[PDB]
Amino acid sequence: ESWVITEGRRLIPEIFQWSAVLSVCLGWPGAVYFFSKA
Amino acid sequence: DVPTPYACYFQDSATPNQEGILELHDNIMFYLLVILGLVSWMLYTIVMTYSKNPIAYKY
Amino acid sequence: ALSNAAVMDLQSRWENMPSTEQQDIVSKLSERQKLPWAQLTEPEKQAVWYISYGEWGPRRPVLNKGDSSFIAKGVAAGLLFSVGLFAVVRMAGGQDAKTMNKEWQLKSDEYLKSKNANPWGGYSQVQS
Amino acid sequence: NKVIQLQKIFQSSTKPLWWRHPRSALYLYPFYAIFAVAVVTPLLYIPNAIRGIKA
Amino acid sequence: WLYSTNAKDIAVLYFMLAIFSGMAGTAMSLIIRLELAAPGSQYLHGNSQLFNVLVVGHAVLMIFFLVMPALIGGFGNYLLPLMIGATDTAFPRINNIAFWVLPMGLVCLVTSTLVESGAGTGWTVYPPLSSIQAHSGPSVDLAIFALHLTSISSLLGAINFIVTTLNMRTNGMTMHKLPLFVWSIFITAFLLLLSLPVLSAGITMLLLDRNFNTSFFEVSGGGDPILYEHLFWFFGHPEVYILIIPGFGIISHVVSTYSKKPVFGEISMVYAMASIGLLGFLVWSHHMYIVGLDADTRAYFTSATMIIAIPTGIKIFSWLATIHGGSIRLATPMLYAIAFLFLFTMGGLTGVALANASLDVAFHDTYYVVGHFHYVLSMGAIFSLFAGYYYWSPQILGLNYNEKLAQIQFWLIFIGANVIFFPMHFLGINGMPRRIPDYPDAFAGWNYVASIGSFIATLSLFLFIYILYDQLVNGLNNKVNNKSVIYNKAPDFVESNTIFNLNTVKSSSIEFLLTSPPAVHSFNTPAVQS
Amino acid sequence: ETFEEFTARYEKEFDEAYDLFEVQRVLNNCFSYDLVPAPAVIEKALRAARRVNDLPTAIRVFEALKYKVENEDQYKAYLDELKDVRQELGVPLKEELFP
Amino acid sequence: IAPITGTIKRRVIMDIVLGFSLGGVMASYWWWGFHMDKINKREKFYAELAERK
Amino acid sequence: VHFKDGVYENIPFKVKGRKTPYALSHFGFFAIGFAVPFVACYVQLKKSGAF
Ligand code: HEA
Ligand code: HEA
Ligand SMILES: CCCCCCCCCCC(=O)OC[C@H](COP(=O)(O)OC[C@H](O)COP(=O)(O)OC[C@@H](COC(=O)CC)OC(=O)CCC)OC(=O)CCCCCCCC
Ligand SMILES: [Cu+2]
Repeated sequence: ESWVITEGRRLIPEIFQWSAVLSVCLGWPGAVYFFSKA
Repeated sequence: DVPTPYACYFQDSATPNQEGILELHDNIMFYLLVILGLVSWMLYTIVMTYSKNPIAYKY
Repeated sequence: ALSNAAVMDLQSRWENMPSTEQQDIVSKLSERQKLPWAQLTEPEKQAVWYISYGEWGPRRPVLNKGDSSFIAKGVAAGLLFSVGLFAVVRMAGGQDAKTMNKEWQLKSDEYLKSKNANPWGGYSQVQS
Repeated sequence: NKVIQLQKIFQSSTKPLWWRHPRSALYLYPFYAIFAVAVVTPLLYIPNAIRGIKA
Repeated sequence: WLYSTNAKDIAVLYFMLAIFSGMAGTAMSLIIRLELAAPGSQYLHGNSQLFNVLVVGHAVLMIFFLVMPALIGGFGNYLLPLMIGATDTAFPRINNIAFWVLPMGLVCLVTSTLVESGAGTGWTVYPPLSSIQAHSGPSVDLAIFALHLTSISSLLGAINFIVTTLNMRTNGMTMHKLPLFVWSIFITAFLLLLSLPVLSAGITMLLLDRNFNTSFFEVSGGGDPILYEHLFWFFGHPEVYILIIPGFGIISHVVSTYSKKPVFGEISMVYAMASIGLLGFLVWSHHMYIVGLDADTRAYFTSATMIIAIPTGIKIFSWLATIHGGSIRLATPMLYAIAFLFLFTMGGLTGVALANASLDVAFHDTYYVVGHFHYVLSMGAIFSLFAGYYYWSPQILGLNYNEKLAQIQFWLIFIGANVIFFPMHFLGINGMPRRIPDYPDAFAGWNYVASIGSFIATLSLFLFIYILYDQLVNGLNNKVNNKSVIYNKAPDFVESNTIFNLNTVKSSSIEFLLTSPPAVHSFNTPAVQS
Repeated sequence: ETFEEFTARYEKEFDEAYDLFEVQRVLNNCFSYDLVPAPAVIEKALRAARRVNDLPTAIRVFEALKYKVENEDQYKAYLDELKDVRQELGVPLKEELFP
Repeated sequence: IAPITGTIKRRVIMDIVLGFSLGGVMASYWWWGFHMDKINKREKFYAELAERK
Repeated sequence: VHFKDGVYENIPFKVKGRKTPYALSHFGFFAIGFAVPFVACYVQLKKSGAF
């Protein structure tokens, strides 16, 4: 009854935030190509 | 062939010897994203969730 | 007992208190702890927790409260002074290649279109 | 033969250990003469070696 | 003082030179990356010489004059006397020639550029490129001697560490209970001993083939240049496993200090740390897969250099186990040691992709290699050198380093050098070759992305000079105000503040129990352990 | 090793505490394990604080108990269980003090 | 009263296998939405070279 | 350094009590180390025709 809803709420905005790190730490060349194709 | 400006992948395969490399560069990097997917996750669950843990499990 | 005007607001007053008085109050408080508890008054009870387990000296945070923004204002003002210093060394730069100015790049495409260089994928070769 | 004799001289000498031999005064001033030349003349030919002037 | 034989004051001369050779080793990489900003020779006018001179002028200052004298000389001559329990090193008089030949290893290298030719041979100084018919002047003559002076300093600088650890310990310090920084260098000292005499024959034979025309390597005479490709690289792969094992010692101390917890599997971490050193010997031609080896010889190495990723996985997953339960105190050595655990391991995944003989044949000498070995040199051996300086700077100098200003030096190194070395994997997967002053026009894309970042990292290094100025001038006025962090271990949850100042440093090593700075005789009595 | 050998070992070491130091260094490793301590041993973690005449190391018990309870439902049933020996000694909690 | 045990053990198994499940949703897209997308084009163009008879 | 384990006396610098300010002798050690490739880019270009 404890680890079925308290272990969830710690982890739902975590993976919502963790993917935002890799889209800036690794996905940042997907912006400099997008901004200036010239 | 010709390199492309702002490219990130192989040049176009015109040889089965070259075509074998592209199915081995992707066979390797499929097993490199599980390891990078683990380390990038197992380092965010520690810096975020365990920097607010004042009682260190030192045993 | 201990007076009200010595332990009133021992949060903003523990630092910038003189040091001889600062351990005089912990001498009076350590004699009031040799009593049955729940007889200490609440400005004398919540101000012995601030001495033992407060936030001063030890248990001071690694960053101050107005210090996490000073970190992120040295990062975001280090990228600006990087790129702003990049333009000075480029404007003091040599003359570039003749094969980049969008028209050499254009006629080097139907040269590749007539040879089918990259069939699947892009052979645009256009980046003025 | 001189091992106990030098041990009186070396122990409690109040000198640098490379000045603590009795036969050491002549060992240094010719040695400091070949040291004062072997570290400048390989380096003084370096401006001679920048302009192509060789031998 | 100049020729004092105290091991403490030698290691402060080591560190005084590894920044001077650092600010020369990265000013050359500034001009190297300034020339790769646009197609056509911009700042160098039309000279493709002085670009294979600056590349060898930069790549040997970084390897042999920055990361070698700091992680072995600048720390090993300061910590291995101190943590084990010695008063100084076991051979303290040759401890001074191991430093004072390094400025003489600089005059043998800066004058190797100022002479009329310029050694345009690259870091891997190959025999027919550096032969006397190709390179005529005395330029490459001095570039193969400055590599010899460092080969001989760091050789007797590791005989100084096998007969320090094996006999000069304390009473209860048995052979199974040592700090991991000592087991880093003592394992490293069994690789510095058994790879540098291999190198010293592989350079002197090239000297004999240049002014004594003996034809060890000359083609007219049957001397292979391919003997060099297995004899230099027999030194070469242990050499790059020497820039990382003391890097594996500092991280094992920092990540288990700023987490209030002992390290996970300490006995497991010392057996998987010589197995890197031992098995690193048996893999030395994975650099030379394309040079025409046999179809079973390359079949052995494509299975044998993947087994180096077996003990390195133990030494990383245990660093992801020694901070799981414990607290995390995010100061500056903890920031470097936690970004070392992400950028070195991404320089490991590119390792096992290059490790195959079936895949190096589309990656050799490209920029995909330079993307790989800079995630494990400027991100695995600078991320453990910045995490070793900041971890022992106020303990050793006595002055604190303005902690609020060392956090912005971390992020400008993190994201201001990831912007350089991440797009290198894209220029190399297309096939841009190395050491070239100009390139085809399709490689002007990321080479301007990687050129904007070399001003970011070398603006942080200009800031790091100011941290070194704030630490020496008013570095005493830092721990009396709220500028820095004083206690690197905050007390526990139920540890009262007035009892903390009695039992302050709860270290696991002697290095913090000493005074700040330590004494000129910090050990005048035989200490005891357990 | 087990839950009961955990209880019998640390409820024994609280008796020969004799000092403020050997309460806080033993209250620390009675909370720095994988498991959660029973209320039998934490009753001797308040009697140890009464033997040494120090109140904020008895207010820091119930704050270390609050973070390491892993459920608020398993805390209020755990708080009301200790209210028999928390009203004798007059130990407040940190939220009631409002410091 | 409840002998509660295993707060870290329930935060390693929940912690490991949700990274393997996070190491798949970045990798199975990379081998299908990129690698099989790249083999779709090369299977198409080489089938437009065998059409010429 | 043989003795006097003070605070500034394990470093061969002269930080305090210097006649001249220390930023002259501290940046002047690290900018001089920065300006050594910019004289290798000088006497090797002027020798080889460029400027
Ligand atoms: C120790 C190893 C090391 C380090 C740290 C670096 C650091 C850097 N290197 Fe270099 N490099 C090599 C070793 C290294 N390099 C080698 C072996 C080659 C190949 C040569 C050959 O084979 O042809 C090479 C080649 C090479 C090339 C040419 C690629 C090719 O032709 O192969 C380029 C160009 O982009 C480059 C750039 C850089 C840059 C921008 C950095 C930046 O990281 C530097 C700026 C970042 C800093 C600010 C941190 C370092 C500064 C310090 C002073 C250290 C701090 C330590 C103390 C002060 C405590 N390097
Ligand atoms: C300085 C540090 C350093 C380190 C540590 C390494 C480590 C490794 N290197 Fe690298 N390497 C260099 C520096 C370094 N290298 C340099 C300077 C060059 C040559 C450049 C030049 O010639 O100029 C080079 C060249 C080089 C080549 C030659 C390419 C070419 O020139 O053609 C190859 C290929 O085999 C290679 C591979 C590896 C491998 C497999 C490792 C492995 O040890 C790394 C393994 C690590 C891990 C894999 C990550 C952690 C482990 C896991 C999380 C668990 C296990 C992993 C999985 C199951 C996938 N290296
Ligand atoms: C070869 C060797 C060359 C070396 C050259 C390297 C130059 C790097 C210099 C870095 C430096 O000196 O900064 C430290 C200095 C003192 O800080 P402290 O740690 O004592 O704490 C201060 C307090 O805690 C918060 O300071 P506060 O918040 O009150 O001030 C605001 C401050 C923050 O903004 C910035 O940092 C970027 C502008 O803004 C200003 O002051 C603007 C004034 C014009 O902070 C400052 O005041 C910096 C002012 C700007 C200096 C020029 C910046 C150029 C990029
Ligand atoms: Cu290697």
